Amino acid sequence: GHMATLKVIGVGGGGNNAVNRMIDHGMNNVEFIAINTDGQALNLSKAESKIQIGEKLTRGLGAGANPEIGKKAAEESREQIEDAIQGADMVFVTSGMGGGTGTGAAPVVAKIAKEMGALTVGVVTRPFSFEGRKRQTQAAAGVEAMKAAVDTLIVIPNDRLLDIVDKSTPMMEAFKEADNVLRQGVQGISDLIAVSGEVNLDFADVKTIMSNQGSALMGIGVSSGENRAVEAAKKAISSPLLETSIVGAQGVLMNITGGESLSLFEAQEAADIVQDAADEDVNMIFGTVINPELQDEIVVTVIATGF
Ligand SMILES: Nc1nc2c(ncn2[C@@H]2O[C@H](COP(=O)(O)OP(=O)(O)O)[C@@H](O)[C@H]2O)c(=O)[nH]1
Ligand SMILES: NC(=O)c1c(F)ccc(OCc2cccc(Cl)c2)c1F
Ligand SMILES: [K+]
Repeated sequence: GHMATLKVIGVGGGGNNAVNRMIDHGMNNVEFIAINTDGQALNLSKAESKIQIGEKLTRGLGAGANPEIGKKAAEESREQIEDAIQGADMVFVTSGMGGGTGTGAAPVVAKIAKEMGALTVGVVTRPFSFEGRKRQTQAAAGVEAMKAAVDTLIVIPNDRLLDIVDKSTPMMEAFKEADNVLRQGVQGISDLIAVSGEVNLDFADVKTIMSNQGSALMGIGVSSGENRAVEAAKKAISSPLLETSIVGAQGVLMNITGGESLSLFEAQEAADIVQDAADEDVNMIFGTVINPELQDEIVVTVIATGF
């Protein structure tokens, strides 16, 4: 009876916004931690655990867009960060790259989590092009530092949100689409840990696919009716919001959930959709859950890594 301990850690403004909106949803058995220099924003966090970093350095303000201040702030507070991560088996570090606190502190937070043996996944945004080339260059250095500090990294270029809005779509509605990348990845692992599958996968399979593996994709597809299996598999690997596509994937963890009508043939169809993109020598871990509460709906979930 192994019950993996998951923690989601927001770092900086954007990261903690995403955590707050996640908490507004129904997320149980995940621990949320909020880390910021900005005391004003931190006080409005909904997370159980709040860590104000760098208070001596910033006097309670943010980092003023200076990543070196974010980095020093996280180092000043290393012990408080260690204490908050204690017990974690898996840590999601979420942050908006390009500012001061996220860019600088998020790699330190991820390094501490990995030092403590936790499976460490980064979920970060790149700035909009309209924020300017300098912010983009600063964010790019953050991404590289995250790569060197995490097991696996998911990068969401904010420019991709401009591909899914019309001219009137509210900004907050667009942000919720980016939030969903994190929410569905965390919820997917939670489901995998809690549910016993007819072909059962568990946290050790997640570790094999995600430990020290670079870029990652975490997707989910839901469909019904004819060709449901193919359509759900296509949805799970085709997010318009990710920087890393599934082409060339060297590891894949894949699960299909459906009712008692789930057929062997459609399991093959869904797996073939994913294989046709991945490397021919991909390490594929395939699972299946039969949820008789379901009727015609089928859910395909995919973790892809190794490029
Ligand atoms: N998608 C999304 N991006 C955000 C959000 N908040 C900030 N960003 C992006 O994150 C970058 C860093 O901003 P922020 O996190 O506030 O800076 P920091 O607190 O100094 O780390 C910005 O340049 C934006 O590109 C948010 O709520 N959603
Ligand atoms: N076969 C299982 O034990 C199982 C289960 F009983 C529930 C969920 C599972 O996978 C969820 C998942 C997979 C890939 C990506 C993501 Cl995000 C989520 C499973 F593999
Ligand atoms: K399971």
